[PDB]
Amino acid sequence: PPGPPGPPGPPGPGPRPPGPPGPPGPPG
Amino acid sequence: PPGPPGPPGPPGPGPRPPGPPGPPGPPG
Amino acid sequence: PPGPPGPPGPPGPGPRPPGPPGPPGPPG
Repeated sequence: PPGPPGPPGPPGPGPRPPGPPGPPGPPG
Repeated sequence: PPGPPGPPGPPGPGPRPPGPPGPPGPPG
Repeated sequence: PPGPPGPPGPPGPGPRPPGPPGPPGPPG
């Protein structure tokens, strides 16, 4: 007969966008 | 006799969140 | 004699880090 199923493959490899700009500073 | 184990499977498929809002700007 | 190779293994299991903080905001 054929052998049994092979091993599971390796795990998939995710990269790190910048956050939104901050708010304006306090009112003058 | 039974054949050998099959070959390893393929690698799994990782997605890239945006960071948090930046700091407030300087006082007006 | 020895049988055929077993079936290929299944696909492996990738994980999704958050980006850096955004840029400073504009002048107030």
